Order: sequence, then structure tokens, then C-alpha cells
Amino acid sequence: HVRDSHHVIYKRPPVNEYCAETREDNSLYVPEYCGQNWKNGVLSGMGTHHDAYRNLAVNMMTLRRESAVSAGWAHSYL
Amino acid sequence: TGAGVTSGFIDLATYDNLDRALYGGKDATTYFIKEHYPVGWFTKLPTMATRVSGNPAFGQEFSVGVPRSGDYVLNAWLTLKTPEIKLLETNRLGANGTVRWTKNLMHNAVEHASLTFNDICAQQFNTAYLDAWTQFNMCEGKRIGYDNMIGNTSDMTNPTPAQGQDGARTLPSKNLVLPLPFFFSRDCGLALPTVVLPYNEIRINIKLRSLQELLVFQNKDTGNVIPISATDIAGGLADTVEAYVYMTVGLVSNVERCAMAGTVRDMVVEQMQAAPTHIVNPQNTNNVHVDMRFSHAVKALFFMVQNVTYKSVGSNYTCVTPVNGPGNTVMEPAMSVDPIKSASLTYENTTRLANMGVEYYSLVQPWYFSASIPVYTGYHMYSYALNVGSVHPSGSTNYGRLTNASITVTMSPESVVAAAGGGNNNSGYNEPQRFALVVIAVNHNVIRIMNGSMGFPIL
Amino acid sequence: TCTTGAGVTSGFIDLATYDNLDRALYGGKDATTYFIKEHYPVGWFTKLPTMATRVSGNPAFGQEFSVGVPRSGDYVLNAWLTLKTPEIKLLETNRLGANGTVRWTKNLMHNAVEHASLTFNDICAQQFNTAYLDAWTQFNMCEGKRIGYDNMIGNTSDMTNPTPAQGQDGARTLPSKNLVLPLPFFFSRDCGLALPTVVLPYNEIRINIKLRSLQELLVFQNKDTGNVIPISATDIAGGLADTVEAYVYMTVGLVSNVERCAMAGTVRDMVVEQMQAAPTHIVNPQNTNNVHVDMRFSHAVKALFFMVQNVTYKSVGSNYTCVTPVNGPGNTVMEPAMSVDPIKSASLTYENTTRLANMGVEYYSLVQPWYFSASIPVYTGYHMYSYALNVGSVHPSGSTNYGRLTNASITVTMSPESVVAAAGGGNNNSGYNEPQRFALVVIAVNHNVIRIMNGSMGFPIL
Amino acid sequence: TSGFIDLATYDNLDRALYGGKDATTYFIKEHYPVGWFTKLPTMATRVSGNPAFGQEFSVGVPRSGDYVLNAWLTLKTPEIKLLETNRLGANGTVRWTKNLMHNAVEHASLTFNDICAQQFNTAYLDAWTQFNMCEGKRIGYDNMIGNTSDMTNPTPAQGQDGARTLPSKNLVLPLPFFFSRDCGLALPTVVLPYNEIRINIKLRSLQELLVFQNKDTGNVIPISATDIAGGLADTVEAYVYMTVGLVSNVERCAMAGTVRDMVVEQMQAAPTHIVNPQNTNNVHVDMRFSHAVKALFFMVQNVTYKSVGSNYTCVTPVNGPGNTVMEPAMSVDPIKSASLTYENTTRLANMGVEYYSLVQPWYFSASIPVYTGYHMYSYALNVGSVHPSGSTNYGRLTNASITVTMSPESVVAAAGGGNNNSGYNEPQRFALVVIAVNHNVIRIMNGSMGFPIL
Amino acid sequence: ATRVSGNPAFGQEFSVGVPRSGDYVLNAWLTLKTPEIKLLETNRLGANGTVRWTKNLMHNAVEHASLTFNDICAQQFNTAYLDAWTQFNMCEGKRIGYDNMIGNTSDMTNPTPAQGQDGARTLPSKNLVLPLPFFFSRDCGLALPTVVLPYNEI
Amino acid sequence: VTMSPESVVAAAGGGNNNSGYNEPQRFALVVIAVNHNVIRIMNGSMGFPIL
Repeated sequence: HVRDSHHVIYKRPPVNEYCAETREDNSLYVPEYCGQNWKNGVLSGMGTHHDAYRNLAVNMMTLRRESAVSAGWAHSYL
Repeated sequence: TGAGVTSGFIDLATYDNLDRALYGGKDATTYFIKEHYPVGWFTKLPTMATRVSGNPAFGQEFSVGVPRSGDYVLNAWLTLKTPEIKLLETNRLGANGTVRWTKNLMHNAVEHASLTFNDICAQQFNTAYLDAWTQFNMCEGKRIGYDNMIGNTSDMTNPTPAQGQDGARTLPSKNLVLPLPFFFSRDCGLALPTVVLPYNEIRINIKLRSLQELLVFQNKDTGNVIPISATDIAGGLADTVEAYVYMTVGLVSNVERCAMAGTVRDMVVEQMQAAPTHIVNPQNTNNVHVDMRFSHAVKALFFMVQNVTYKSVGSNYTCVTPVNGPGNTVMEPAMSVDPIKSASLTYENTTRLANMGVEYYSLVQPWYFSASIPVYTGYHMYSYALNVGSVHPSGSTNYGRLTNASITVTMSPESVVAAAGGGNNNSGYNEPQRFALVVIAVNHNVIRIMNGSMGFPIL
Repeated sequence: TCTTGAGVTSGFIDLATYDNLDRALYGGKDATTYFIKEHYPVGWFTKLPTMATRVSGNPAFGQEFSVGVPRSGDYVLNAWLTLKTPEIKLLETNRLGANGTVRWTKNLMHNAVEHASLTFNDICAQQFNTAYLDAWTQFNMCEGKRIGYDNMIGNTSDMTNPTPAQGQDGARTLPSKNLVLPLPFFFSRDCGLALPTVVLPYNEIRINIKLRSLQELLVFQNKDTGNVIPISATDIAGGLADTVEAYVYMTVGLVSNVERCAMAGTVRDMVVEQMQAAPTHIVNPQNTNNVHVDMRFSHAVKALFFMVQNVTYKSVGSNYTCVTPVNGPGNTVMEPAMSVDPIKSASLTYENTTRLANMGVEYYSLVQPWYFSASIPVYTGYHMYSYALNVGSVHPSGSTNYGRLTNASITVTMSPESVVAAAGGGNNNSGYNEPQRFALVVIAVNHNVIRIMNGSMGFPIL
Repeated sequence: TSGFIDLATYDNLDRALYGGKDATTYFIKEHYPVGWFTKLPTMATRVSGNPAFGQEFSVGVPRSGDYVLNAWLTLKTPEIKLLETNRLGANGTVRWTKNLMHNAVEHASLTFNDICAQQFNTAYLDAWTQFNMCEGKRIGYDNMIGNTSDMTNPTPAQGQDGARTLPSKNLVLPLPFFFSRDCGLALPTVVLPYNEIRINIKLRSLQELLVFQNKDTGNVIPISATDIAGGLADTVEAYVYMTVGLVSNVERCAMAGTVRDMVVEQMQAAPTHIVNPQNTNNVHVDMRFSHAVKALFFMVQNVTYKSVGSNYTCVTPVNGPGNTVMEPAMSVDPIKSASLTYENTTRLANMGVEYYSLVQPWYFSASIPVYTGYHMYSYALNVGSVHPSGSTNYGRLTNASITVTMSPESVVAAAGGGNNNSGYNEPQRFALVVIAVNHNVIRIMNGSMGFPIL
Repeated sequence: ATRVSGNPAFGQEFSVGVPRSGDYVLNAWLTLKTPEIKLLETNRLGANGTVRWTKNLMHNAVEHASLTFNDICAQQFNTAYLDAWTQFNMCEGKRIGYDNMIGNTSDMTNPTPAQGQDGARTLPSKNLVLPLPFFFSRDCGLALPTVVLPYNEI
Repeated sequence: VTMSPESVVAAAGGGNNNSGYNEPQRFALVVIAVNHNVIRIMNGSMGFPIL
């Protein structure tokens, strides 16, 4: 007698997957049985998300302004 | 000459009971000391809009998918490159003929512009809503910017004669930009949780009108309008067009995104409703009563009468079509008054608002309950809310449990005489005119974001 | 056509960019964030416009009439006056003959309206006039609405365009349409200030409006020499209909039953703004060029608006320049060759100890409006000095009360253009062909407190 | 009574929106007390130099108040009379340059004691007043700084039919400073007894302040004293005014003896870059800003003639019938596209000029420029707001660049060959200028001010 | 590989998505059928006119060919890059075959006079194939992990 | 880049029939570069870390 149109599958691709927690890669990356299709129909469309890339960028930057002065001094100038 | 800074002490010495009541106190907030509070860390940048079906073309509907993988979407606009127009001497009108872009090139050829979540239409607007909103809520200082962005820059709308005449100028092919007014674009507080919506495919559908009606072909002398054809101009009518859609996305902090992840959120949104247009013939009767059927809590009403005599001319809410004037410029005929003379609202045969004058809706209502006043004839509005532009809710009456309501409009003798022909040369109403009543309603709704999707709980 | 570097990943550099200054300006557990708007419920109410009934007198030019505030509502927060202007039809039998044109005076509204007052039982709350209306509409006008306002109060290039007699090329007749004028009152100043009519019973509320004679509304301008003479009924066709169709409308709002019951039977204190106009001081620049005017005000004044007004011809109004306007080419009024504000400098004095030195006129003309107002006037004149940071703000700001202050005076030094225009000798269409006279008007805006209690109103401060 | 029908309708949506015991109500405005104070204008003592065109003079701001919250400069213009003995002869007109004020002012600095606090110049003034100018005051602004169709209109020689002379009327210019930006930001003079706040203004020579145009060929040559009547006066009359407010004794005593932190907006101007479109169609400019930049205004200025100023169009204005100044038909912005590069990756692609011209001002500013040029990009939602918003700290960033692709009309204007009154009758030279607006923090303690972060 | 945007036409662009439900992608080529060309005696030059296809027909009509990853330009190339790469990295033995695929057959690049002249030859309509040089096609050891990447549309 | 006498004489026209430079010739210098990059695969997505 009532209806909503949000979703029906719960937490298999958990919504909070982009944060730092336990992973669930053992299910949606491999078909369960031979002949099963691939699980990417709506999940595709969100590229380069997840905080891992942002944290990697922050770690790479860290101190580039102060570390760029020397850089190749130990490699080129004799 | 003067006492300098010392003159302030005699003013400070003045202090009585009224000044104790207004100023003073142990908790009075003082100026010159602005308290500072931190704000969230974020960034923003523009982005393409991905194409999902075909290519843009005139008179066709094309869809574009919203670029996900951001965090919030709060801005979208459409860029369109206008073609090149070169009138020829082989046209039917010959010497007595000019071609010019229609008034408001933008807001035209953009109709039934719709935003759909997954496969459910969430919003849709068109020319009448765009024109009314722009005329009623145009912040000053940006008016010149808007009339340069959307056309009407005294170059597209200036008639150009054929090649054999003195005026052989060509309409420049300059790109134009049109912002898309959506619920997320209304305010920065309302932004689409793109990172929180992984289970939806957001699309925007835009229907470009045919190029034939976009061009006005005006007779130089008698002021008559005939449809354009590919043989009239050089090159031809290119159905395909070169257009893109640009969007602005934003990125926020990981702590904020993880804190707000996995929770149910309620949002208040605004969208329009459009009643079907009614063809009006003032020759028979000058009084027209039209039933109003709207669903949710309406906030504003914009009712206009549009001259629909010629398809080429658009956004002509006057009673007389414009005609070519001296100096190769469009000149507004002197006899041109808005056909609406009076209007009233009726609630199940109980007149809530009496037969007020047209000037009331034209001037008094915008003066008190809007941020701008229209600079063109027409554009009649009634608002149930103190401030139309304010996204925060204000006074409004819901039509869901409201019974049948009607709007009654009484026309003018100018409209009555303009409906019939008999006009002389360069008078606009040389040919009989036709009018269409159009009504637009603006209301409120609630959208719930939960489980990585969206829906309407109230419906 | 895509560019390799372009994309969303480019914002990761900006996100990674973070230092001590960044963490001081942004960040924090309690730091608020954008893209999220807090929603709070508001009151439930509705509004609708209603006709205001007439009590005393009838609408007629040169007469005064009163309009009662309707009952059965809860709060009134608006007021405007609509008037149906008559039809003008010049005749060739007029005194000036061919060399004569007729047009409406500049600013048709703010004219034929004066002594507009609001009264509770028998006390006046506030009263404005043409000079205050002009100053307010020139200093606190939100842009974008200027075109609509200049379309609703006249000056639409049709009322003010001279029309020659029927025997000349210009046979245009002045249109007979309706014009609307909002009434600036303390309840119309802000939504938060509204009359609690529900808890103000048996205390009649009246709005008194006095119009002007029709003679002082039409400018009968000579075509050639630019001379103005009073109009007569026989000059134009039809006549001069003294009676006019003028109505008063206002907006009333209804609130919820629980809110009305809660607000019933409580004391209410409101902060309002009133105006005081000093008596006009006739100035003769031929004798002396310096004029001192003493001001006697009572409460905490917010600003002083002053201007010297040309008063040579009583028909033409809202002419604060030094030279009267004259007819021009194309049947359009044109500003004369030379026209500047007669005031050259001004100063203030509090029993010596001059507070404000003899500063330039351009100061009051431009600098003060640029800093402490919402707009800048587009016409010459209308000088203002504001004691407060914001003139238009309803909330009180810096001000001083003249009750505890000793005698205060304002000194004005005129200009050589004014002193040379005071005498005649000008040639045709010079504007100052006839000798000219000027008058000085001073208006102050002050604060006040109104207390509503036990179904009565008054000023506790007194 | 008809309103009761509307009031009766009350659904679940209306219950969610309105209603509730804690819901706020209109028609009832809460009132709170404010501080007791007063304000009045004051003079400004002169400490060094004399007001003269082309010279630099310094003014000490008057302390001994409580809060200085404004600043502006007033100047008296000279009287211009064109003679018949000028070099151009009969075919010659003299007129004041467009935007008389916002010119004759460069390196306008506010310095504390002997350390510079901030500075601005003509480019920053033009950008700010073209991007953050609220309407209604626009007429007052472009009337108080010249641009009144009298200073800027051409006038022929005395012997010609046009005997009009340029009027000598005073002009006023507000000085955009951090304390003048917002009322909440004011200099705590009562808290700063040791600092000696000073303001330095450098004027411009009258040679480049006057435009000497040719009626026929539309050429510009520098003016000379002997060309005009009465010569030119090096000295000029000018003052500096500011508004000082006083506070209550109890409030000032309570506030005295404490540490305070303030947020201010500075200006950073990258060095100008000479552009020769005849050789290359792309120009790259390196940005070396330090603090958290909030906005960037970049524009190309025609620099053919020193007399004409604030001209950001590929073709200089010329004379026009009726003794007016007009721009020719080929008068458009020379910039065709622009892009930004952050250490080998492009944050913004080669997106169109109309974007920066219209779209960015439409969404992230209080006004849209009415002239050609004036390209901007803002990292914040609201540029005019003084509260901190979105910004990027260039201090932690490595080298960044901006690339501008020019336009074919600019290229063709760079070469001469145009006919009379075409504007580009002579080869044209262009200069790219970039200005950055950022944030900073100022700490007030121990009767002194400084930058804790610096 | 199914196309998703636009239609194949001269002067326009079309986007083709990498097929899903796979494990690896290690190749890509584009096939196109040339139209029929026949000179007419009523041409502008009359009898003094010949028509022929341009040298290196392929590597032409394919400009700004780009690979993108769901929001960003992964890479792109055009005619000059294709010509330089094929001239400087050509494995001999396959040179004749690659030339045959791209054109240069002396049947499309040989000019033909009008139908009224001695040479009535008509250019044939034979389909041609062009490999797409991508980073996953350069080496076998570099392949696109379609199964591992479900959040992107290549 | 330094041009050649053949190039500077072919730029100007005047060539006879079938010489290939009957009309004046125009030239454009084109420069292209081939470089390196690094891509990262993680969390079911790919991107450029160094950028």
C-alpha cells in the first residue's frame, strides 16, 4: 500500500566505501560461478573517488616547496 | 575654524532615557569588532558535461549525463555557437525584406529543459518561466551582463537588408551562454550530494527549437511576417549545431564526507508548474475565466497573454507585433498596450481578490514582494510570499486540499481592436492578431536522500 | 580535443594545499560548512489586499480626506494611494495663444500630497510632505525598481512633455490614467513592525491626506520666452474637475489562532522613526550670501536632509536647482544652459564650538551618500549628513538627541551662479529671465519608542 | 474573511514547513542593544613633501581617536585652455584621459611605522570598481572621479568654433583599505599607541594625464606647456580625509589591554609582460604569489600612447562628430582564450574568454563589467564578502603559470595601415597585467601590530 | 565496441565505449568504408581536371583521436604523431601490408580524369583499417584491467 | 630552425607549369613530443598520482 524508489540491495557495495575501513573486494570483483556476468552497471560513473587518492596526493605534496631547492644538487653538480 | 576631534565629546555627553533604552547596556553588541568563525575547507572547479546520445541539433531533443565523481554540483550552463546569416537577393520579399534574430534569442530554442534523476523527471522549465523569472528577479548591475549573454545585444535584433541595399551587414556568429536555473543552482546551501548518490544516473534533456522560427523575416514596408527558408539566406539552414554544457563541481574534506556519509537528509526544493495555454479570441467576449489546477504548496503565480500571431516572433507579450523602424532598427509601434485590463481570483465562487487593475499586478506587487520590477509590458504576477526570491519558506497556500479555483481576466479595447485587422502600413496590427493566455505557478517540495538515492516522500 | 591535465583530479592539488594560515582560517570540529542549509519552522499565516473605507470628507483637489484602518484583521503592513488623473485638452483661446504649452509638473506624485498623517484616536504619530518624500526616494531607492517607480509616479515622458495648442503641430493630449504612490510609514518600513489591530480595539486609526489645487499641478509654459503664469479654467477645454477618484489600499495579514491567543494581552514596545521639518527660511542672496538657520529638534536624530528650492513660480515643483526649466526642441523639456545647486558650502554649529567646518558642497552631495546610504541621488541638490552608519536600517545606529543639546544652527554659503540668477536680465529660454527667489528647507529623521498596552497607544518617553 | 479559506488548508507538507511551538514568527522583530558611539570627519596632518603632479607625498593618519574607519582623497583640477599655437595646429584637440581619477595614482601605499602594510594602483582600482560596484551608486562614482562628458570630451583650439574649456572642479576618490572594506574591521588606535600609521601617494606628471588627439588622422602626441594657455602648474591642491569614531569610556577601558587577531585583504601585482602578437599567438606569465589567493584579475592593456589610460582594447579611442570621443567598429578585447597550469598539470583548460568575461562575474561577484576586457577568476563563492571563503595557499605551491592565446583582430591591429580615425593607424603594443587578491592575518598586542605567520 | 555518442559522419565526432563484462583489453582498430568517387564532365575545370585521394588517406580524417577515463583525458594523438611514429617505428616486412591498410595502393592515390577522357577509371570503394596506438596496445604486458576497474567508463 | 634557399624561392610563386609551386607556398612548423607517465590502480579505480 506504500512504495519508495530508493534501493533494495543493502551494503553489498556499501555506500561508505570511499572512507577508510574494512574492504569488501572479495565479492564484487569476481563472479561467484562460471557464467555470471560482471557487476558494473551503475557503479561505473564515479572515477578517481575514495580518500586513498587524496591522501596519496597530500603525502606526495607534504614539503615540496621546501624540498624543491636542493632536488638535483646531489645528482648533477659534481 | 573647527574644533577637530574634540567636537565628539559634546555629542557623546548627550544621554537620556531614550538613549539608555536604545544603546548602552552590559551586553550590547558593539561594532568595529567583527567576530570570526571558521568555515569548511573546500575547493571548486568547472568540468565538461558528458554527451550520452547523438549530437545537438535544431528542433531536436538531446540528453547529457551529469558528470559524477565530485562531491557537490551547484552550477550548470549551456554554451551555444550561433550560425552565420547572409541574406540574398533571391528572397521572395526582394528589396522589401529584412532578416533579424528574434528578441531573446536565448530563452528561445530552449524549451522543456528538464532534469531527471535516474529515470524520473525531477524538474522542467521552458520559455515562459525563464522570461518571467528573469524579468522579475534580475539583480541590477548584472542586467547588462545578462542582455549580453542571452542576446538582444543590438546586433542580433537589428534588421539587415539584402545585399543589394545599403545595409549589407551580416549577423555575427558569436557564442552565447545560458545558465540553467535548477534547485541546486538556486542557492549554494542546496547542492547535489553526488558522492552520496552512487545508485542514480542524473540526466539533463534540452530540446532545441527549429531554426526556421528562430529567424524573423520582416517586410520592410507593410510589416508582415513570413517563414524563412533555406533559399532565402546563403549556405542554408544547418540543422546540426555546435553546443556544449558546462558544470561546476566542488570537493570537500574527507572528515566531512565520512561524517555526512550514510545518513538520511531532507531537502526543500523549488520547481514550476505550467498550465496549458488557452487560445483567446477577444472578438467574441472580453472576459475569460480559466480553471487553475496545481498540486503542491504554490508560492508565486505569473499570468501573461502572448501574441501568437506569428511563430517567428517570440516573447511578444504586447498586443501589437513589432515592426521595422528607421535606422535599420526595430521600432516599437506607439499603439501597443498589454491586453490584460483587469484580473481577479475566485475560490469556489468566493472572490478572494477583487477585480483589481492591471497596474496593480504590474507594479505594486513587484515593488513590495520582489527584488525587481519588469521593464516591459505584461508580466503580471501575484505572490503569496513576502519574498519570492528567498529560498527559505514564506507565506504559501497548498492546492492539494484546496478545491477548484479560477482566474478571471478582462481584456482591453486596444486588444479588441488589435484582434481585428485594418491596420495601416508599419502599424503591426495590419493582419489580424491572435492571443494565448499562459499561467505559470511556482511552489515548494521536499526531496529525501537516503540509501544512495533520491525520492519524494510527500509526493 | 580533451586536455590531459584537465579534470577533477586537478583539485586534489588544491585540497592538499594546506598550511597554518589555512588551518587557522578554515577547519575545526565546530566549524560550520557550506553546501548544507539548516531548516527551521516559521509561523503559519496568510495575506490579502483590502480596500480601506472612507470616513471623513471626499476625495477632491485642494481638500483633505480621512481614511479609516479596516478591522477584522491581525496585522497591517502596507499602504498605497491610487489616483485617476483627469484629461487635459489645451485650447487656442488661451491667453498666450500660439506661444503657450501645458504639461504636468515634474514628480506629479510627491505633489498634490502633503500633511499625510497617521492618527490613533486624537494624536499624530508622524507626518511627511513633498521634501521628505523626494529626499527618501532619492537616497534610499533600490536600483532596478527605479524604472517602475518613475513609471508609477509620473515623469513618464508623457505627462511632463509640453503639448502646444490644438492649432499647432503638437496636438497631443495629456493621457488620463491612474497613478499609485506607496505611503512611507513605520509599519511599511519593515515586516517586523506592524500594527496589532487585534489587540488595539476601540482606538480608531485614521490616515489623513490633503491634496493640492489643480492650478498648482499644471505648468503653463510660454513656448518662446520661457515664462510661467498660473493656469485658468477657461484656458483649457472641459474645465478643472475639482473632484477626483482616489482610493487607499492596504495589505492585511491573518495569523494562527494559537499565536493570536499568545500575543493577546501583552505589552508591546516598538522602535519607530519620525521626521521633523524646520520652518522654511526665505533667502535673499542679493543682500548676503551666508544664511544661518536654527534647528529645534527633540529626539535622537538619524540624519539631516537639506536643500534650497527654487520658489519663483508656485506651479512648478520639485525644482531644487537655481534655474527654472524651459521648453526645448521636439516638444520636450530641456535642462537650461547653466544650472547648479545654489548652495556652495555648509557648516554646523552648537553655540560656537563648530562641529562641522565649512566643507564643500560636493562632500554632502557624493561622499556621505556613497558611505552611509543605499543609493546616490541622480538630480542636483539633496544634501544629507547622517549621524548613523546606515540611514535605511531600521535597527538603531549612532545618533544624538537634541533634547539635551543646546541651540544648534546650520550655516549655508551660496554661490555666484545663485547670486547672479537671483536677478533677472537673462535672454530668451535662459530660465532666469525673470528675477528668481529661493527657499531653504531642513528635515531631520529621529527615533522614538511606541508602547502598546491595555488597548491603548502612547509614547512612554514623552 | 476570504483568507480563512487559505488558512484552513494545512497538510503534512505545511506542517513540516511551518508551525511548531519553537517556530519563529514575523511581525515581531526582536530588538537588542548596540554600542554607544559617535563619528565625525577630520583633517590629516602632512608630514613630508608637497602636493605636486608627478611627485610622491606622505600623510600621517590622525591618531588620538578611537576607531578610524574610512579614507578618501580630494584633489582640485587645473584649468585647461587650448591655444592656436599648438604643434597640431588647427587639427588638434585636448581632453582629459578616460577615468581621470583612478589615474595619476600609482603605488598608493599604506605603511605602518617603516614597514609596508599594503598597496594598490590603477589596475587594482579599475578591476575592483568594475567587478564590485553596486548599482545606484554607479552614477555617483563615475561622476565624482571625472568621466562626466566634460573632462573627457574633446575641445578644439580657441580660434576654432569650439571655445569650450575644461572646467576646474574638485574630485574625490575613496581609498580602498582593509579598514575601509568593512565596518567591523577598524584600526584600534586606542590599542596602538606606538605604531605610526602613514599613507604614501605618488601622483603622475601632467604630460601623460592629458590626451592630445588629432582631429583628422587620429594620432596622439605628448602635450607641452607652451601648447596650452597659461602653462602647466607642477603643484596641485589636494587633501586627505578620513572618518574617526569615538566609543564609550567603559567599553574602551574593558577592551584595552588584550590581544586581538584580524583578517585583512591585500593586493599582489605580478610584473607586466610586453606582448608582441606579430610574432607569437601565445603568452605565458609566471605567478609568484605567496598568501592564500582569493581572486585573480588578468587583462591586456594597449600601451601605444602614455596619454591614454585604462584602455584594455586593441584599438585606441578616436574623435567623433559633435565633439565627442568614440571607439571604432573594430573594438573588442584582444584576449581570445586563457588557461592556468599548476606545476605541469592544467587546473583549467583552454576555455573561452567569454567565460571569464561574463559567467564568473555572474556567479561569484556583485556586478558585471560594462567595458571590454576585465577577465577574472575567483576561488571563493563571494569576492566582495570579507569573511574567509574558498582560497588556495600559493605559499605551499610550486611555480604556477597562466597562458593566454591572443586573437586575430589583435594580431591585425598590431600592424598599422588603417585609414584615418581607424584607431590602429600606427602599430599597436600590448602589455599583460595580472593582479591577485588574497587573505592575511594581523595580530594586535602590546600596543603594536605584526604578522604572526608572515 | 559499441558506440555511445553521435553517429559516424565526416566532420563530426563519435565516442565509442570499451566493451564491459571482460577481463583485459589489449588492442583497438577502426574500420571505415570509402565512398564512390566519379568525376563529371561538368566540373569547374572541365576537361583539364583530375580527382584523387590524398596521399596517406588514413592517418587523415582521424584527428584529435583521444582516450579518456570517465572524467579526464588519458591521452590523444593526431595526424603528425601518427605519421612520425609510423615512419620511425616501422617493422619491415609489415611495411607493405600497413601501407595497404592505410591506402597508398596506387588505385586510390592515382588521379583519374573525367569520364570524357581516355582514363575512365573510377576509384574503388574498399574498406580500410587503422590500428589505434594506445598504451595498452604498445605492449602485451600493459593491458586495461576492465574487471578490476568497475568505477570508470573508458 | 634555419630555412633553405629552395624554401625561400618556393615561397614566392612564378614557377612554370607542373613545377609544383605555380602559386606562392606557405609552411607551418609542427613540433611534437613523446614522454613518460605513471598510472596507479587501486580501490577499483585508476588515476594519475603525480599528475
